[PDB]
Amino acid sequence: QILCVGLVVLDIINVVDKYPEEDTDRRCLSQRWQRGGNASNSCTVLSLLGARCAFMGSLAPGHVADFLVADFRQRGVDVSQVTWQSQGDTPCSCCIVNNSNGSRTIILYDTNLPDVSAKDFEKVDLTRFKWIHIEGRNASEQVKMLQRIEEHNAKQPLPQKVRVSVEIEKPREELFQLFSYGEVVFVSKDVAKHLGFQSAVEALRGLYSRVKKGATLVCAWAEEGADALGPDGQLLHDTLGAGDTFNASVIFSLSKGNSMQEALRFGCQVAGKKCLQGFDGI
Amino acid sequence: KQILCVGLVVLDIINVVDKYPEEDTDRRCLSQRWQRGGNASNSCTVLSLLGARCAFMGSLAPGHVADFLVADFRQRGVDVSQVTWQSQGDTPCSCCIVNNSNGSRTIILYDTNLPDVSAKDFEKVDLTRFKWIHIEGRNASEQVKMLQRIEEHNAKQPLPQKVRVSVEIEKPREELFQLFSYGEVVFVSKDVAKHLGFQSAVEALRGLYSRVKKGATLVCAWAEEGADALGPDGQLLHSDAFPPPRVVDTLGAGDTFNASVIFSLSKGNSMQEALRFGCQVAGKKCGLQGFDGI
Repeated sequence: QILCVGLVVLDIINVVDKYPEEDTDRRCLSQRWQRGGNASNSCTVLSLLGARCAFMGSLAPGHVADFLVADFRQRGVDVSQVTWQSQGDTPCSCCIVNNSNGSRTIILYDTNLPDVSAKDFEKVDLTRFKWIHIEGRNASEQVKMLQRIEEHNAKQPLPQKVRVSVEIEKPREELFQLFSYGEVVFVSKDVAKHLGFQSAVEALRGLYSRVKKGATLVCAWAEEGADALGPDGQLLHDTLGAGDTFNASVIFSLSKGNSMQEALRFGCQVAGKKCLQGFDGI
Repeated sequence: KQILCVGLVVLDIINVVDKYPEEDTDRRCLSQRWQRGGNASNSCTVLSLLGARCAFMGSLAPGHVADFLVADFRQRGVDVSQVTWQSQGDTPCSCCIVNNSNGSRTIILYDTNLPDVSAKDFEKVDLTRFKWIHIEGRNASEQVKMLQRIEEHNAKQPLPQKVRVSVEIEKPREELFQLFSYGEVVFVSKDVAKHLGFQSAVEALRGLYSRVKKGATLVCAWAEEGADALGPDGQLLHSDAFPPPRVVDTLGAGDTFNASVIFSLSKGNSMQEALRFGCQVAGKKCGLQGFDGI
C-alpha cells in the first residue's frame, strides 16, 4: 500500500445560473458531494490509477465522517489508519459556483479538529507500506513521524525500505524544516514565489541545498510545466485538485519503477487531463 | 396502531452565518447541522416525539443522501418500510443559509424531480395496520385513487376499525383542489387562503368549507394570529398563538402544528383541544433549533 497522511474535508458543491439573492428559494443546476483535502485527493487519484492506497488523517464520528468513509471505501481507499477524534466535528464546506461568471463562494464549517500526531503515527505498522506521502501541516509532529520512518528503514534491506515523499504547499515557515526529509520533496509555485523565485529552474537551483543527500526536489509551475532536480545535478523538465493529481501521479509512476523524467511527463499528462469535472475520467 | 404520513422528504444542510456571504469569498460559518426536512417527514418527526407510532411513505433514490435520511428516521423511531425506492434519480438535498444578523433564510434546492408515490405503490400498503393516514397534497390525480382505496377499505369495516384520514392543501395549485372533498380533517394553508383573496382564517373557513365532504372539519393555521377550525355543526373554533420569548427557527412549525392536531385528535380529544395543543407545540418549536426539545 501507498499511505497518504493529511487532510480530508467534505465539499458540497452547488452549481447555480445566478448568485443566490438573500431570502429567496432557487433550484440549482447541479449538486455534487465531493471528498476534498490534499492527501484525500491524492488517494482518489492513486486509487483511480490502480494502486492500493490508504488514508491517514483525522475524522470525528458522525454523519460527515459516515459519508467520507463510505466514499473512500467505494473508491477502494483503506481508512483503517484514520485517527478518530473524541473532541470536535469533521469539517464540511458548502460551495456555491456561479456559472454566469465562474465565482466560487465558500461557507466553511471547521471546528479545528486535532491533526495526526507522532504518537498516533507510532501505532502504524510500517511493514504494510511501500510508500508514505506526508502533506506538510503540523511540521514539528510530522518530523517525528519522518524520523520514525528513517529509524525503521535503518534496520531494513533495500527492497523493504519504505519510500517517503513530502509536500510543501503553503508558505508557512514552520513547513520549511520538512525540506530535509523524504526522497521526493514537492514544492509548490506559491512557496517558490514567496521565497523570491520567478522560474521553476530558479526555485530548484536555490532550494536543492535544503533537501537530504540523495533526494529529489520537484516543483510544478502553472502553465510552464514541471521541473525536477536529483542528486546527479541533472535538471529534468475545473482545476480543484490538479496539484494533488500531479503529486499522486508522480508518486504512482516512481513507485512502479519508472525514471524521474517518465514520472514528470506522466504527472503533467494526468494533471492536465483532470483540468474535466472531478477526478473520474482521468 | 400506526399513523401513516404520505409525502416528501429532503435533506437540509443548514449553515448559520453572522453576515450574508459575499460572492467569490471564503467565510467560516457559526454552525452547520444536517436536518431531515419535507412536510410529511417533519410530521413524522413530531408524531414520533409525542410518543405515537408513525410511518413515513415517500420516494427515495439509493445513495448517500438516502443513507443519512433512512438512518435518521430509524433513530427517531419512524417506520420507513413503506418507502418507494426509485431506480432513476437522486434524493433531494438543499443547502440553507441562515443569516443571524436579520433572520433571512436563503435556500439552494437540488431536486431531480424524483417520481412521487403512485396509487399502484399505495395499493401494496396493508391498511389494517394504520389508525390514521395523512396525505400531503402533491400528485393529486394519483392521491385521489389512494384516498378512494381508503374509503373502499372503510366501507367493509365496523366504526372502531375505520382508518381516519387527513389531507393537507399547502400550495395554491388547481389540481390540489379536488383533494378538498377527501378526509375527515382538511388542512388548508394561509398561503392558499391569502392567494384566494381571503384576508383572515375565519373568512377562508367560511369561504372554503363548502368544498369538504359532509361531516369533515376544515383547519387553517394563521401564523401569529393563531389557528382556526370549522366543523359540521357550523361552530367556528379558534386558538390564539403561543409565541416563544424569542423566535429561533420557524422551519417546520406548520408541520409541527399539523402533526400535533393529528396526534391530539387520534387520542380522542376535541377539535378545540387539538387546536390549542397544535398552537402550543408549534409555538414552542419556534423557540428551539430543530424539533428536539418539544
